[PDB]
Amino acid sequence: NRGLYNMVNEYSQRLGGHPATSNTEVQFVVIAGTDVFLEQPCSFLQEAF
Amino acid sequence: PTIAHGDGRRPSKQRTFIVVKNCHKHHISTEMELSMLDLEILHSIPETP
Repeated sequence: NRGLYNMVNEYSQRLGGHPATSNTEVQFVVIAGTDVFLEQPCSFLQEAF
Repeated sequence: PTIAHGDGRRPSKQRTFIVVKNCHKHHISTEMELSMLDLEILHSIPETP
């Protein structure tokens, strides 16, 4: 709900809300982001392809 | 070597690897045949042309 520039900033600045882990047999939630190098563009738009 | 990081991640200390390589040996053989009549007349001085 905050400004458009607040959304642009939060996109790259602060890691998202509970994205899945990589290199595991299944997807658990991320608690410790040591080498979490991910970005997610559907969180911004709320749509699924 | 390593890198310094800002996270509280467990730090990898100094590391070092030791590897060993060994030799392999190869063998080659062959067989040739000669007749006795041939080997014998190498020993005797020839009489006639």
